[PDB]
Amino acid sequence: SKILVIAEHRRNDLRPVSLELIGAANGLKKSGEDKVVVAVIGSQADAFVPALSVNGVDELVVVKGSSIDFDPDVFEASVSALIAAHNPSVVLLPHSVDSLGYASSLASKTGYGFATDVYIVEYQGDELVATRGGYNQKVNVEVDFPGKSTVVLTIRPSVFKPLEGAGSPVVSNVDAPSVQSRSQNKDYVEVGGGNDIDITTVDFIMSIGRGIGEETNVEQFRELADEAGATLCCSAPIADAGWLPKSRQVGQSGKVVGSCKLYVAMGISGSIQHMAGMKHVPTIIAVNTDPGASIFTIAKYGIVADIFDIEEELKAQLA
Amino acid sequence: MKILVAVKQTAALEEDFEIREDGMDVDEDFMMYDLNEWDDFSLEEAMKIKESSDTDVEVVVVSVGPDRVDESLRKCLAKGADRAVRVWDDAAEGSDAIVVGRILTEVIKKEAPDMVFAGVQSSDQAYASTGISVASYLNWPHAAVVADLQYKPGDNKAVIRRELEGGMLQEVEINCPAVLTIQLGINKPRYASTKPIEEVSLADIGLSANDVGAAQSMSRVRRMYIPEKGRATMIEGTISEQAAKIIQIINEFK
Ligand SMILES: Cc1cc2nc3c(=O)[nH]c(=O)nc-3n(C[C@H](O)[C@H](O)[C@H](O)COP(=O)(O)OP(=O)(O)OC[C@H]3O[C@@H](n4cnc5c(N)ncnc54)[C@H](O)[C@@H]3O)c2cc1C
Ligand SMILES: Nc1ncnc2c1ncn2[C@@H]1O[C@H](COP(=O)(O)O)[C@@H](O)[C@H]1O
Repeated sequence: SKILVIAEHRRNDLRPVSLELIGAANGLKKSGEDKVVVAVIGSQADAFVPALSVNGVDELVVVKGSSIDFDPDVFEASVSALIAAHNPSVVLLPHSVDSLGYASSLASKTGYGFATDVYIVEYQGDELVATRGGYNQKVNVEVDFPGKSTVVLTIRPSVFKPLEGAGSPVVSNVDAPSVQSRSQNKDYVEVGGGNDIDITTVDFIMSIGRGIGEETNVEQFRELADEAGATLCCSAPIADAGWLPKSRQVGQSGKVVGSCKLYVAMGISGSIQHMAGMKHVPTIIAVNTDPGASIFTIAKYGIVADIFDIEEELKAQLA
Repeated sequence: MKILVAVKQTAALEEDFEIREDGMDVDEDFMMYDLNEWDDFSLEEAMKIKESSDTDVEVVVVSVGPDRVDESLRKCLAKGADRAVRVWDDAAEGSDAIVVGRILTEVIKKEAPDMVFAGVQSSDQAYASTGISVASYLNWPHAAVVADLQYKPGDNKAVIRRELEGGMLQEVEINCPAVLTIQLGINKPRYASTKPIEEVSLADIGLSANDVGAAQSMSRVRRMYIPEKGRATMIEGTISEQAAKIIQIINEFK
């Protein structure tokens, strides 16, 4: 059998989730003889051949379509034709913003199995069994795909481990199907606002979320961060609201705090997208009045207490 | 001019919730229901279009779900949606994102809107699939994770910004009519927490039990279970003792 992996690139760079998918594909296959086929799609995608000629890639297909970077019409048409060509048992896409634009469309047209944001996947005998979350990550939901000879999964980033080393795939070039896209990509744009601190470089963060309530409550945490010698960061709602600059936002659509050794998450529930920015932090302290908050599932230390009471007492003790 | 906004009433769980005896879902007694957060932003975006326009813009909200959903639809009407539609029959129980996409499309075919808005994802299941599935059955242009929309009623193109990973956006010019999935933060919904709801059956939209429900979904639930998850080291006692431990941790770090 063949497992098909759709790589991802943007602005001339391969997104490393691509290599996680290769790891997943290799881990998933039932037999030595099964092959992993990777595809990379774009009008300039030959550039990625070296970076995808890696351990665990049996075939590497460069798909030349009409756009440089992701386009949903181009991608759906291209991946449909790859599925036709390779008859894969399993197709792995990253659960990324790009995949969101087409994965479920791809799956609506045909009789393919489909599940998204999957974080456990295995064969039980010949039966593919995927696990994803339910109810804001409070349960696991385990699914299978009865009768489906092709199953398309989107895979949660930062769960499956990449393989190490180079590889020697059979490299091929195909043109994408010739259908005109119903959209055209224009400028990339940097999220706006100030940039006085690069939060990917800082070692000690105090981070505020929706639990702070009103914008008038931001100042006391700014003070606390200053008194403590921490950098003030936030979850998406705080930055969406304009209360702190987007350069201070932690998580998938914000920044990954790669240098952070100590992260104090105050009034943050721990959504999967927030965690993407900070789950690697060696010492996470969570301060949150909801003991059911997802954040406690990755914190080293938990305090189920009011953030304002804690902040004022911390400020006093620090003084 | 008409914008159709697909909305979901999501379920959040109370503490100490239990899995059903059949092991397929959580016991409904532990569920609290509300409008999906992403739908607040999508509905607000439609309303912003309505208000910016001299031309009439009909804003129609549509939901596939059982009678509990009428509460959420009523609240949408109270915020200025012009019409609200609930599609249901018990046979639709267990319908996944793709099947819901199909059901929605049957309503949309009849409403023939100029734009369709969906949320990026649901807070409960977070499939991030339903809206783009609609776009497939409609065969319409589409884009997911829209953080900005420049659109005037009647235009045959719109410019959107997709919110990408790592602090960048991408502008995309898209043919209209289109299906857009709308991201948190696109706007600031103004009503942050007698005309009836139109009730539609499967028969009303040409569907039957064999078109919907768990049997027609693209994956089968084997079980739902409370997994073992990581456990924090909880610091009990007084605010002073809790703060003192945080400071011991800061000093240990430095
Ligand atoms: C594609 C996409 C990209 C995303 N990117 C990001 C991203 O980069 N960053 C990000 O943060 N999110 C991101 N999200 C948004 C995410 O889904 C959540 O909306 C967000 O992370 C929730 O932020 P929050 O934890 O601050 O708010 P909530 O989930 O509302 O949590 C607030 C918390 O405060 C607690 N609380 C309330 N009052 C108090 C009190 N007095 N004392 C102590 N605790 C209190 C509550 O118990 C709760 O747990 C993204 C989502 C999508 C779909
Ligand atoms: N049952 C439903 N009725 C109407 N719209 C829905 C329904 N389920 C999902 N949606 C739409 O899809 C979004 C959620 O995405 P998803 O995670 O794919 O369910 C919601 O914000 C709605 O726009």
